[PDB]
Amino acid sequence: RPAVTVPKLQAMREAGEKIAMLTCYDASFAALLDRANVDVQLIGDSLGNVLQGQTTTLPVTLDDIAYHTACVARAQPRALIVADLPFGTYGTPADAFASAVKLMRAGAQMVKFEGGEWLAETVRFLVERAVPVCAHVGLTPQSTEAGAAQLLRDARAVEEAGAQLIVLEAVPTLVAAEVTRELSIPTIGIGAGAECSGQVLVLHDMLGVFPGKRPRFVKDFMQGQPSIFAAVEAYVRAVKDGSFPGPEHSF
Amino acid sequence: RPAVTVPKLQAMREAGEKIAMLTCYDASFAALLDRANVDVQLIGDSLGNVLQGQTTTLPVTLDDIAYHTACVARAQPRALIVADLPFGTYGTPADAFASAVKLMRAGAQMVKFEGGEWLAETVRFLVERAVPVCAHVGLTPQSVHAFVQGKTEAGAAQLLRDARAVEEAGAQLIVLEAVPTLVAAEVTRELSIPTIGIGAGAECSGQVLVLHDMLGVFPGKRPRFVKDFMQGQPSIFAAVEAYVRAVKDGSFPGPEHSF
Amino acid sequence: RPAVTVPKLQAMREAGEKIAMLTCYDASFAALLDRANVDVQLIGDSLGNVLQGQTTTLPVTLDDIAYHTACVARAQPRALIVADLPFGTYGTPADAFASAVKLMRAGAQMVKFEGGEWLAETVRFLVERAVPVCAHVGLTPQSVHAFGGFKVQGKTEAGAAQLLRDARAVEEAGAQLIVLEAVPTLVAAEVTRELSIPTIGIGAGAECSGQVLVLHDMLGVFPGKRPRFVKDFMQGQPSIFAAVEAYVRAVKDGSFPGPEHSF
Amino acid sequence: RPAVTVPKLQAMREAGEKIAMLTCYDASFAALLDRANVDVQLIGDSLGNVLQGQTTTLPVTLDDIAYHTACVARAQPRALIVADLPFGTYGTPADAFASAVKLMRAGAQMVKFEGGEWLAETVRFLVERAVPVCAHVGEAGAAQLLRDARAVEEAGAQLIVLEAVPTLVAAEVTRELSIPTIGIGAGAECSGQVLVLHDMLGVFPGKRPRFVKDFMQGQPSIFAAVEAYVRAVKDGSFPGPEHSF
Amino acid sequence: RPAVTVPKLQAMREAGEKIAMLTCYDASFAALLDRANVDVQLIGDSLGNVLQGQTTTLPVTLDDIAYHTACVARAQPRALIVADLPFGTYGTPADAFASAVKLMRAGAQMVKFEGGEWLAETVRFLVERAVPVCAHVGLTPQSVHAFGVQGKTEAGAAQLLRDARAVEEAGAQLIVLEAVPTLVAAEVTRELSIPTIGIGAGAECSGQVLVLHDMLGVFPGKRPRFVKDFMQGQPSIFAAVEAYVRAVKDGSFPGPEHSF
Amino acid sequence: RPAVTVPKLQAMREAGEKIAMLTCYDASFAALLDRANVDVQLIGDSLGNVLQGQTTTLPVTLDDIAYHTACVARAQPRALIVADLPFGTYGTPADAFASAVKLMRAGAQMVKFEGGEWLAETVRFLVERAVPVCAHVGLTPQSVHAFGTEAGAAQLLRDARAVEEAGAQLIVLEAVPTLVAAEVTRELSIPTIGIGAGAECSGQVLVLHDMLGVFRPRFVKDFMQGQPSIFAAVEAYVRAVKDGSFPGPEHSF
Amino acid sequence: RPAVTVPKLQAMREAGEKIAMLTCYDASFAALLDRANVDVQLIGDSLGNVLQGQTTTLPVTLDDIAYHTACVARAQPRALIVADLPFGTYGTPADAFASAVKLMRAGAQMVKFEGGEWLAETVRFLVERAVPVCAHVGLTPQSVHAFGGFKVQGKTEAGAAQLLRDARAVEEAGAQLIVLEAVPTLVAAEVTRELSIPTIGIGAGAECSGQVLVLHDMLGVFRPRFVKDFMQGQPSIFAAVEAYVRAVKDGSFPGPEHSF
Amino acid sequence: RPAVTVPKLQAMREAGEKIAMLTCYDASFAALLDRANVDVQLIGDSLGNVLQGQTTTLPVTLDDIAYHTACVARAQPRALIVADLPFGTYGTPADAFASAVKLMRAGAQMVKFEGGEWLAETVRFLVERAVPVCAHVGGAAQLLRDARAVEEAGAQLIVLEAVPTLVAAEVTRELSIPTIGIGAGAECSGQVLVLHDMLGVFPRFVKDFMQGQPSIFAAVEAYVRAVKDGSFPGPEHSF
Ligand SMILES: [Cl-]
Repeated sequence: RPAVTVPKLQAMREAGEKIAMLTCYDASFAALLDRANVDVQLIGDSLGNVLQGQTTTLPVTLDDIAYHTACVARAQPRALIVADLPFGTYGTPADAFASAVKLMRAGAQMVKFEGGEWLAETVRFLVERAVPVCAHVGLTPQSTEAGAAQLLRDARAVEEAGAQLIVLEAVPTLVAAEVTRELSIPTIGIGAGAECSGQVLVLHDMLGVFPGKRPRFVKDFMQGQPSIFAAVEAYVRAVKDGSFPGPEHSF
Repeated sequence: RPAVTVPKLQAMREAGEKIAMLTCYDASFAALLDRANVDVQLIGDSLGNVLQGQTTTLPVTLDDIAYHTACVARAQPRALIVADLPFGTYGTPADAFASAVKLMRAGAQMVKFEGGEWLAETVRFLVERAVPVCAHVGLTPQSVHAFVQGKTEAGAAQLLRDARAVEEAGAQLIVLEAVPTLVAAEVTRELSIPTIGIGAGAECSGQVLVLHDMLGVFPGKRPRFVKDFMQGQPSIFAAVEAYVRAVKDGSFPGPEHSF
Repeated sequence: RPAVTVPKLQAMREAGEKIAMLTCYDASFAALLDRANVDVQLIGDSLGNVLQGQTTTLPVTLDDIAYHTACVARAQPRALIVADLPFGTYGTPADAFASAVKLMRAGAQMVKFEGGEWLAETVRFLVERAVPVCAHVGLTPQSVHAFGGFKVQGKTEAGAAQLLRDARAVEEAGAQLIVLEAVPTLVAAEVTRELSIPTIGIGAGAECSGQVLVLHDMLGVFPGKRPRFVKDFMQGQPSIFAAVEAYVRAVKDGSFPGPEHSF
Repeated sequence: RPAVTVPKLQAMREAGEKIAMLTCYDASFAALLDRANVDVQLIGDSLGNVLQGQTTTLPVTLDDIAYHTACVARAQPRALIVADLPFGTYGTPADAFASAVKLMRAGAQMVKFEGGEWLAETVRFLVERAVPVCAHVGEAGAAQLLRDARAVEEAGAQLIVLEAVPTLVAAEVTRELSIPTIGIGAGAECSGQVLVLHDMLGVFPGKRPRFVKDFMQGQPSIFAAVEAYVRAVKDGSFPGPEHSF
Repeated sequence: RPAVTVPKLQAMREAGEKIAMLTCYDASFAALLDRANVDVQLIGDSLGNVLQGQTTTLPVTLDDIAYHTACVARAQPRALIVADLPFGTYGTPADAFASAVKLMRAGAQMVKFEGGEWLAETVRFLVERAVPVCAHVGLTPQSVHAFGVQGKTEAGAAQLLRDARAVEEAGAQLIVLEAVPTLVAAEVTRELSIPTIGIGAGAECSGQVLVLHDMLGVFPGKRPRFVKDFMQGQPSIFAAVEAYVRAVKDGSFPGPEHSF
Repeated sequence: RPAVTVPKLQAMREAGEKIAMLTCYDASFAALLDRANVDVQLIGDSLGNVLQGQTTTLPVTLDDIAYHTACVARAQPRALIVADLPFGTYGTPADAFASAVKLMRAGAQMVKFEGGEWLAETVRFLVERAVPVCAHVGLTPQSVHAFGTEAGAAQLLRDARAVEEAGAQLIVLEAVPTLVAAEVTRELSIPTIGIGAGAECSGQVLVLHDMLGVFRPRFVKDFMQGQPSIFAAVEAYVRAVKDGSFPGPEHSF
Repeated sequence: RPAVTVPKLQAMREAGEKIAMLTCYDASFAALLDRANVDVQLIGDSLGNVLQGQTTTLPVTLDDIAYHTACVARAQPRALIVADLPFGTYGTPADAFASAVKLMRAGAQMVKFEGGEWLAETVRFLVERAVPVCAHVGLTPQSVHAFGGFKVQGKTEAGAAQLLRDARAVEEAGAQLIVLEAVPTLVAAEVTRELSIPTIGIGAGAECSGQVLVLHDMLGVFRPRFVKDFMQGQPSIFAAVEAYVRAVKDGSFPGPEHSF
Repeated sequence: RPAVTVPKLQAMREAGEKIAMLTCYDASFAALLDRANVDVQLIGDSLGNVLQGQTTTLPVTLDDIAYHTACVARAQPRALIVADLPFGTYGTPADAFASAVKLMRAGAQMVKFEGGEWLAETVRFLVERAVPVCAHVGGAAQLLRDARAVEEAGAQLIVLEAVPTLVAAEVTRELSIPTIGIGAGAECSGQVLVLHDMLGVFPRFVKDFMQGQPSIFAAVEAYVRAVKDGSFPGPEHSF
């Protein structure tokens, strides 16, 4: 299969093919996810929790993201490689650009950063300078009718500024549905219901690595499968046939 | 011959003498290309692919360009030395200037950087500060993840707008990359500065290729816009000679190298 | 359970309880392995292959090991945390000491480094300064270019004798643990018999005091034909936790490695 | 083919298969030389002349070698990758080791450094620590050359370059040693040969260097030129008498 | 208990539950204060005096605050962790942001910095970028050499209220009032929506703060008027801290004798 | 009172006045401890546990010790200021010397480092270059992972004699049976300072936070219990060391 | 006596008590000057000449001033400690602020920097961020190569007029103290009348709120016209400094022979 | 007058002309001391006390000495310029050499460092490499062994600090190089004091030469004259 490109994600939205995204932080899983036809691999600041064992993502540095990005990129996966700009690394457009350049030099093909309409200038600046941008709105880990209105304004503003992808995190299913309808770019949900152009989960969550209470947004795709590969395939398959997320995984 | 200067390239355009440009990244090829009367040598971020074995040009740093620039410069070629500002090094006019200064200290006589009309302020800033600028429009390889250009009527119109804008801001040379031949003819006719084509057809003031491509150092299918000038020549020198002469007599690029 | 210590490993040898060791490079797997009662977690330079996607372990830096060490240590596992000194970081006793100190500040409780008899002074120097040392003899993967690939070691009487000499030397110098890598089962058996410290085998057969595998190997992460000495414990198991428990159980009941995993 | 290893070179010497070595400093040539079955690629301090345009190799730094080493290694050639420790970077065994480590982290599989008998401790130190070593050397002069070669072999060098040595003196060194010898301006009685890439592609002005043949002249491609070199080394036709010391 | 959050402090104000804040600079005291149910722990530049033995807070660096912040954070207290941006580290909004990010990476959950209405741009900049801000008005100790009690005139009190409204409007979610007449602090508290935290500002604030070593009685001779030694006669250091928390919440501290 | 000096400690041993030592890491407590007439204040790598909240002392750096040293020293206490060389900072005599210099520039008057007979060359090197040295034998907490008798007692006495002969002017005995500590003290001429070593030492040390009850370890007493203030707790410690009532048998092996 | 503060200097002008200032660069002289009740100690870039032996003050760095400031501060004098921002360190307001912060961390309580009305924005920026500012007009020695040497300033009608405009602008921007250097006596008298903040003269005559000299000059270690050697004939260095302080306060120094 | 050199000090000893040494840390005092014909100016770690206000000399760094050395040197005094290697900067012969080089690049003409016969190797190493050395010592039997060892190793000057007078006299008689006393009595080849001490800006070893002179220059001249006529130090200034 060909490499997954940013324009390919748009074409998938138009065709109604749901986008399967997962976080990924190393070369062995990059290769495995690619065998399972994961569309987008995300070097996310979630590594602060799942790899570094910190209570929050705030300690994660730009150099941390660059290191795991280089690891994933060395596998040369066909999937689109997206990397987060961590909290504190995009406070001005020039800082955002320097941060993005570092990660793209390391192998990222698009960068993701959290925030609403205030980011519009930053998004425009990056896109103008050939950095593809994934926006991220809703519950943004680095941080009702009125809340839904502001979410929609945020999402429109970052789309208008040039973002070609957007993550919607912890949003009521009906609100996520409206945002998806109103935008032209693909939306990627986590805890946003099934009316999005695609889905994302943290790798370790969907392999059931945790102990005790599973987060509401997550399904353990490993339990009962014959291999880790089959678990990732089952996730991709369930995203694409519309069965994940189910009603029980909503906000 | 005398050193090739930026005014010399302009005079060549006025006189109908086509400009022969090639990428070059070391002192041995700098000397050989100069022996062959190449007019302009380009230390390009193409070295990310051809020298470093990377899949894209994104990893190439300013320090990388400065190193290869110094190598070429130490040969003291008569050709004009142009160096690329790599992606990420010209995001603001002050950053662009600092980047260009580093390369000019190392021996570049002109800097090249990719982008359309948005660059006008950056071009103006550099030119005002005595940095000669080569613009680069069409397919700009640093934009590979954001992305032949100008196939649409609107696409062609914007390319013309981009070329006019960077010329107006003070660019004294412009590369046209992967443009339909008829669109490139229009751009060339409408500008006053010399145009340098790669995959832009023959209606440009001159031509550029990647050195290694035109020496046939690639396996399998050659890129459409390249000719292997090495095949059938007695020497590497004669291959570069053959490229220079074919650019100048108008025989390269042929219709088969053009979109 | 209480924390696994270096003296606990010695007690386990004396009691015939096999030691279960696995590589580990992050906090999530540190926690999971500890739930499964893995005895020792190794921040190994194997991360160069399995995490970084390099063809050999040679590009792995001291800072790389320190980073993954800190991640594992943050989980505060009961398992003993061992970290490799990567290639080029222990060329003199002083350099080895500075390298070990950095990793122990990051949370390692013992350091491991590759080489035979010539390492005696270095081992002595570290042990004297309270750095616990795990030796590593046989196929030492940082010597890949000296060996001309990943070849089984000790296949001849002279190669077997040197391996014994190496093991004896590093033990006498004060190593409290030793890995035997890619050695014929009968050769590993004799080294285990002759030493007093616990031996930990990888591709060394079952007559060692314990066993180690690379985490990703035993989770079956890789496609195609795997090297003989590895076993995928994920197949047939309902969870990643269950796979790791199965590894621990098989090491301790003596069923892993089997003859099919041994040279 | 499988990867060329240090033990493979030794097996080739015993089989009488001559070893073809060439300098190489970038990924495009790394790939082309591999296609042509070059056995060993050398990131050599010759780059100071042929790439950097310096009059001597003295200005070449460790960082320079590491850069071009990384470029070659990124092509993942089957050929053995050898990199020079430049002058000034192996003055003590500890310094030599740190230098070799930097280059092996960057992708080198063996390091090469110039000098005679006095290097024995340095060679032993590196080899003990799993750094493979290529030595480089070249009536009383002949005796000392043979003493240098024996000393570095004894210390653990697994390959040795003989540069600018009378043919019959090189023949004696090759007979006396067990490890493979690699000649440049040392005649044909060596286990193999090395040239600077640019020299053998005819990229020089005017008169060829004495030890060098232009293998490009008359060939249809640069590939064919490197293929002709490899074939000529292996059938014993290069070097000829005109290429002697 | 659950972690104390910024929204929790707002809910406390609206419920009338007084907020107990105390300075803290290390892991043993972080744990002890948390056992005593201190609501907010402050890594304050007061450490320049009480830990470093300097005559003022001006020598305290951003790295000093980051170090003590990391020590407190490693204890993982439920209390909200607030850290000071020291004088000189927030002179422009970009600088203030860079400083705050360093402290939040080290474990701070909110940053505090001193100044009046001129800080409004700076506060807005940080809050928009997800840095929670505690303001600090009145006697701001980094301003010691500019000043040589703040709000003793009608003009002074008016400016204090303008300062407080400005930083609240800009997005500060907490504010310290230091060395303010009791009736003036009461007016500020009434006019603001966010919780006010007093030191030498009387009892009509949403909460109180003291320097740890002051309330543990660590210092000889006449102590400042607005401090009480909660340790004297206590069975343990823990009990002293518990007593402070209870006194704040039941309205026993500060007394009129601690107030101007 | 006059400043407490290394010779003063030796004179105290010979006079039978027990030496009261406590850890201290900041200026406020430096002043309070001085008001209570603590003889010696130790900027110890124990701060890794008590201040930094780490599970062991291994993460504590030379720069960490230097920072706390400067804090104590700025209070200008009369007590002798001793600072630890942390694990990893004294692996060669030259490294040990460089480390000690940095701490003495910051205000330390003597340095302490852990280990036995092997340290003799290091101690000599430092003492010859005018660095006063406190040795530390028995349970050396930097050896936590290495550690996880007639011969043990014999080696400890050998260790103590060796570091004294090399020039150490003070020695900490940690986690040693009371009768074995008694023998070491009798055999040495320099003052011994016990922690979990019983009462037959020339003096005693505890970690400040332990004796203030801010966490109970066997050899520790909470001196805050039953006292009216933090000052009174420190006073009570100094008095009980000096009248020989601490440590008690319940604090000893 | 209590510490001398910036507000205390303002009070002194209003009471008619002349302010005695002297340069000082080390702890021994800091203590001695304090014994003699010097009001203000200046760590001045004059150290480039008197300590470093340079021909001008241009080579003096911010780090140089910070070193000598720390030396003076360690003596803990009651006098106010003022430190110069050297030429090149206050070219933008943010640069001036960073420079001031470094010196205040080191123990300076007020900073001094040279220039006229163009500094207004810089002064405002510093004062707003709680940095106290002493202005310096007249002969500003860092401008030596602009002026073509150490020339008296204010000789022409236009020179004097600009000096007065400069003094007003910097006071209006928030300077709390101002040095007048090498100005005709009548011109300085007019500046002093027109300002409300204290003026401190050097070669500016007696009609200022106070005086400054370089320490080494007034100790007779060198005479320039506006200097008096207060050592010659006294029994000790202490007595010389005491005589200077007394003469400034009784209005007998500077005399007409020291004035332009 | 001509510049004072290391061999000049030796000539002065042979002639019985007492050597007047004073600490100095800046250009203004360097010039004044020179006017008063001070023979040797010492950039000493005493600056930790008298300039930096520290309780001890331990915080003084090599860079601190190099700074004040440059200041003194820029005055280009005729006096020999000697600079201290601080505690901690001469722990090995290689470290001592690197530290001395830094100071000599900054203008020192000789370096001084404290310690007994253990310094012999270090002294020899520096002297071999053209670094002039002033030793510094301060029990009696070992003191002589210390002084002899550093002289044999090549030191060309030595400071004797806090030494009983009759013991200093014996050390001076046994050595060939000049001895410089502070608290060591008058039977040395010369004397040193800290500048601020002898100007009365504050010790048993010290005389305030300022009180009752008409200028600072006159005070320094009085010091120089009293060292040279043998009236300083008096018995009241002894160990
Ligand atoms: Cl480079």
